Amino acid sequence: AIQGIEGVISQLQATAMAATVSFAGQLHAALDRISDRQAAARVQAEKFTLGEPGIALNDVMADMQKASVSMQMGIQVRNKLVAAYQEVMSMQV
Amino acid sequence: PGGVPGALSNQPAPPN
Amino acid sequence: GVPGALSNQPAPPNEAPIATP
Amino acid sequence: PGGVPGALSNQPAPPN
Amino acid sequence: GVPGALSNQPAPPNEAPIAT
Amino acid sequence: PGGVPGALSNQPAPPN
Amino acid sequence: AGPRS
Amino acid sequence: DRLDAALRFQQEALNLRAQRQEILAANIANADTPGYQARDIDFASELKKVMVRGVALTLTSSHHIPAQAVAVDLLYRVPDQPSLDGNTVDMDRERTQFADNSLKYQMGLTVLGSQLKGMMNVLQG
Amino acid sequence: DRLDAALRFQQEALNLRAQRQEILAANIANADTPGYQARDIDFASELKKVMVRGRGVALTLTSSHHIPAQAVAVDLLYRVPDQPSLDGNTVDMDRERTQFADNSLKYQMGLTVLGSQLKGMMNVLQG
Amino acid sequence: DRLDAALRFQQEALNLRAQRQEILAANIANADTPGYQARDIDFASELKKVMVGVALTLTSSHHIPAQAVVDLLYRVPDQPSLDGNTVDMDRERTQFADNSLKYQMGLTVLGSQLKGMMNVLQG
Amino acid sequence: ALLNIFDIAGSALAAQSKRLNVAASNLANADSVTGPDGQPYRAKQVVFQVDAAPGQATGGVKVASVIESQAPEKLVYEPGNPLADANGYVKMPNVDVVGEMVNTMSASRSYQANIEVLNTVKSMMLKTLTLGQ
Amino acid sequence: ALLNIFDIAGSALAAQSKRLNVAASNLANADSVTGPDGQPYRAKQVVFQVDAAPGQATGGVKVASVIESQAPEKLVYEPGNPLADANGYVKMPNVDVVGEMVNTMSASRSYQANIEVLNTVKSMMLKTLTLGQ
Repeated sequence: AIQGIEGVISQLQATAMAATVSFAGQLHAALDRISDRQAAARVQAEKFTLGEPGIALNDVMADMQKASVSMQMGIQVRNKLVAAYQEVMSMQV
Repeated sequence: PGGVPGALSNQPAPPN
Repeated sequence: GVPGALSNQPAPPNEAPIATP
Repeated sequence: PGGVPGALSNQPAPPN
Repeated sequence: GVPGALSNQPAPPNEAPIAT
Repeated sequence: PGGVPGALSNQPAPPN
Repeated sequence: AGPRS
Repeated sequence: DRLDAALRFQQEALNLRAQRQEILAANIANADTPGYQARDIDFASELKKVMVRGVALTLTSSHHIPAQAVAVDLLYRVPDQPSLDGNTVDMDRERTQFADNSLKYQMGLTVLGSQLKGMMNVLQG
Repeated sequence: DRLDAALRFQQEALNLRAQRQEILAANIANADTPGYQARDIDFASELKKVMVRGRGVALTLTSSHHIPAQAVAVDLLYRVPDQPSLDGNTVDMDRERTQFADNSLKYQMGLTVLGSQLKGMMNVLQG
Repeated sequence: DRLDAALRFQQEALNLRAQRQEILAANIANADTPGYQARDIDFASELKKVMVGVALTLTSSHHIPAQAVVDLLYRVPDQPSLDGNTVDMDRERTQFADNSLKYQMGLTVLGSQLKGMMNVLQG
Repeated sequence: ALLNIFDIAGSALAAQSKRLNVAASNLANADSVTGPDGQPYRAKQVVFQVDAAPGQATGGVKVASVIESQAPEKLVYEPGNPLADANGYVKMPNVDVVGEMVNTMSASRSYQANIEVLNTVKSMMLKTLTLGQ
Repeated sequence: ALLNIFDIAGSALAAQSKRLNVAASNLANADSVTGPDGQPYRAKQVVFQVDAAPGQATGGVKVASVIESQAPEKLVYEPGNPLADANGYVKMPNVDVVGEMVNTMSASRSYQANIEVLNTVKSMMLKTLTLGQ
């Protein structure tokens, strides 16, 4: 965009001059990372099924299991956070 | 579509 | 094509002549 | 690269 | 080296001549 | 330092 | 050089 | 319809593996019938063409027969050696392909089962 | 990621064992091919290289329509022959069978250890 | 650790069975070597010896930890060969089969003990 | 990469089968006097090459072509035979029966070995499928 | 402990294969007259040794060398042969036929014994991975 190029030159000026923690941001980052792991494992299995040379079955299964481990870790973290929020949010003020 | 599956179809024969 | 591959047309009939015409 | 496997490549032959 | 070891260089070709 | 196996070392020969 | 490596 | 879309690729690949397994078993059964040509399916091409891509009668009434409305290009396997009965089934290649197809069918089952297991584990609370 | 780093060794060793199994199967399949020198790889040195270097430089994808790097690597060492054959075939079948069996066993070992690690993590996560 | 003390005996028995298995297979492999003596170990005495050390002290982080690093009895010959080989096929084949069986039994016992310790914990 | 072993062993099985078929053809017609066009039956052999085209330096065997032995055909004396030349000599195949028997045995054992390799790799990858139980 | 057994038994199999090949070479050229040069065929014998790369005394068997027996060469009276010496004698090999056949059979039996050992220990090492699972 014209305004997008304006923003690029503004960030360049920012770099010239150079030479906020949000919990929702960290949750978004972790969720996105889990999503990329799952998508990568899915695409690798997809490609192996189509018979693309250079893909090994053992690596496919290992990455699938790593994706499952990451998703289960996310599930457990969400469970703990939701439980803690419900215990905090039910106190009598 | 098919014939005798064995000796009687794997031996040379004169033509018809 | 190469042996063991897949083709779009059937192989030709197999015949063994005892004596060539 | 390779050649006849077995009989024809495991006997002493004249140079050629 | 050892008859069954691993080397980085191919074995020299073996030929059997009738007469030397 | 083991020697030849089988036939040669199982035949009576004079020591040398 | 023989079979150098 | 996102659950259908997410599981579509592996389920369709599994169905294609089952179809090709049926064709390979038919090839093995007809191993001795003369004049038979061994056939097979190109798995990759058929899978992509299925992923990229009848007319039942209109039952407007509540009292009439539902009736019926009623597609893989079969490629011929190139023969290895000539035989006098004209049977192009080379049993070594067919057995290798049978083992490969059974193995890949089991792998597709494992992958689809893992996807379903993860989806059901997410909902369990 | 740490989940990759903790599991990297056994996964890389398993992949190397699969590749070496492919090489040994090629050696066995070529048992009667004239002029074929038997090939192999040194597992320990190759695995050390895989861990130290990494499995090179990935180009910068400036825009989403940029194209990423496409595709492009072990050192194939020749096996010393035991006995000379007139057809120039180096493949000694006894050593090849022994190494094939040993490689298969070590591959099973790697599978078992990697599965043990993954199942330990899963049992840790199990509430 | 107390866990080691419970599983020490079976682990040492399993390791000793593996070592004696290697020794017996070496005896089988070298059957044709002229002048080779058939060697073996007394399983019970060595098991006593293993069942019956000082890690050097590390003062800081850079200090390097201590680096770690059986007796063979000759078999009494039965028949006198001419090449000096005392390996007898039948005796060592029976011993090899017996050692394989005992290795399997040790694996079974150790696995049962570990599985019991596991089902105690599972819940 | 273990799936490539299926391709490798399949190629090896096919080529060993071709070698055995050629050996059986040579051994069956070791006494044939004429072909269909009047030419003698010359012994056939297979030519083995490495399937390095899909890979780099390790592949299965392929049979590039079936060659016909150019060794001089055996000559027998038969002036009454219509196929005899101007000197009265009939050409007869140059088949070495012992060589054909040994080749058949060798193709057999190599075929069996590659079958065993294929079975072991199939079991290995079937067990790989249950990684992490 | 148990993984070294693969190396030990493989060394045994290789050594017995070498001994069998030497016996086959001796049988093939029992009646041989001359080699590529003008010298006769001296019978071959392998030398077995104990291969213990570490210091633990014992181990597998290795073929240190292939030697030519110094037994007296057989002399046959053939003065018309250009290979004959001043007295008209020709050196024919000293191959012990019965000894070489017995060597063939004994090497075959030792080969099978090592094969059986390898099968058994492979089964045991496969079963030890099941431990407690």
